[PDB]
Amino acid sequence: GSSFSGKYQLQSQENFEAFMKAIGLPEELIQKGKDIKGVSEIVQNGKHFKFTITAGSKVIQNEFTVGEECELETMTGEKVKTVVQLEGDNKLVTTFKNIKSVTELNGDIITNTMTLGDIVFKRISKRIGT
Ligand SMILES: CCCCCCCCCCCCCCCC(=O)O
Ligand SMILES: CCCCCCCCCCCCCCCC(=O)O
Ligand SMILES: [Ba+2]
Ligand SMILES: [Ba+2]
Repeated sequence: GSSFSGKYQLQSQENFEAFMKAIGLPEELIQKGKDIKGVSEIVQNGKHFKFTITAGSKVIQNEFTVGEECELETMTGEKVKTVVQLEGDNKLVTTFKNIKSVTELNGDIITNTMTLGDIVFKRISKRIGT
């Protein structure tokens, strides 16, 4: 079971700077990161997921089992204990630090929406071969 598996790169994003400011990302990383089209690699095996996000020289590796407590390293470096759930084959939902994160795969397009209060941080990525 590998619905999400693959490599994807950022096409566009909305509200990057506002959101990164709100969550405590150092401004010098905010200034670098803003026009970076980061790459996400996802390995799904049934309920078990591994995902690696690359944005410049920064590389974050995460894993979780759906339905189970996991520890997710966020943008700042903060590690948060949470549960990631599937809502259908093609949608990953979690909440941490009052942020709602929804990751939806539609064919070759992944849409990631993080909302914290009124701020809706949306990222659209596209599959980039194997
Ligand atoms: C130290 C390396 C130099 C550049 C680092 C800039 C910091 C990266 C900022 C890009 C944020 C993209 C990650 C968003 C993760 C997600 O929404 O799921
Ligand atoms: C810094 C990442 C925070 C954790 C995000 C919740 C984990 C569940 C979803 C994992 C998919 C990661 C999103 C990859 C798509 C993207 O880079 O925009
Ligand atoms: Ba599918
Ligand atoms: Ba939670």
